[PDB]
Amino acid sequence: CFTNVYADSFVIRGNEVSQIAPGQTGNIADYNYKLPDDFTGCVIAWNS
Amino acid sequence: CYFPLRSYGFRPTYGVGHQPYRVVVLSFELLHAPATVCGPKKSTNLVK
Repeated sequence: CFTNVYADSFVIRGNEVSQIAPGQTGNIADYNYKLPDDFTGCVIAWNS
Repeated sequence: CYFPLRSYGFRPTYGVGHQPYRVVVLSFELLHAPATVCGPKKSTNLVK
């Protein structure tokens, strides 16, 4: 069970799928969206 | 389906808390059987 469930969503290029992961640096993770080292959570994606 | 394997992101500057520790666990049983591993202590003579 969880207290504080938050859900996040946007569009990326397959080049940038690895950049969503904690500690990874690259101009999307530098300037658009990044997440903390103890991130208690999961990434999910598909082509669109 | 995941074959249960992963690899720690062991990097030099990155890991704090999420850092590698080398662990050694010593296990033993004592005062319940013959003994072969023993403290530095020296025997006395035996008096009856």
